[PDB]
Amino acid sequence: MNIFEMLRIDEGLRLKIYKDTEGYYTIGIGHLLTKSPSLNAAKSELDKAIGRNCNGVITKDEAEKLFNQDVDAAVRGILRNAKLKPVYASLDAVRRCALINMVFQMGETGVAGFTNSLRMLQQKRWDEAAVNLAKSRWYNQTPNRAKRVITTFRTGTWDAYKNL
Ligand SMILES: [Cl-]
Ligand SMILES: [Cl-]
Repeated sequence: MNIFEMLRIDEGLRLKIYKDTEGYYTIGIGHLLTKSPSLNAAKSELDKAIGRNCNGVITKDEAEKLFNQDVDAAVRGILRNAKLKPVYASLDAVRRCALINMVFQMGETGVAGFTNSLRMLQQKRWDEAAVNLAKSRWYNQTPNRAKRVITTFRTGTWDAYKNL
């Protein structure tokens, strides 16, 4: 299992513009287009992202290219983040993937605000970090996904994704 396979499971793949869990225009493998309520705004952003007139739809290759870009960006973003870098550096491989997953979903800014959880992961207090992570809007709004990521941080294994 790897970060791509993990996010592919959590985000799914849609070749046509769609609304994410928060109602925002997205496409491909969880690639957010805009928070704006306008579908045209979304269509515009899409064309600009792909470099062609797509009229709301892309190919699997295009979706995967966006995905490659997005994962790269999340990692690099973590590495540039003063608050995130040290946590990421302290974690083992599997757990680093859980952190990337969150940053992919909420942005570096959002993740950076889980201060207490972050310190717990740095101190390797797995069970405590897991309880803290769950006391969040994130957990209440997307519980199934949040549970998979939290189990990953808790165990350092891929069990939560095994059989999906
Ligand atoms: Cl809460
Ligand atoms: Cl969910």
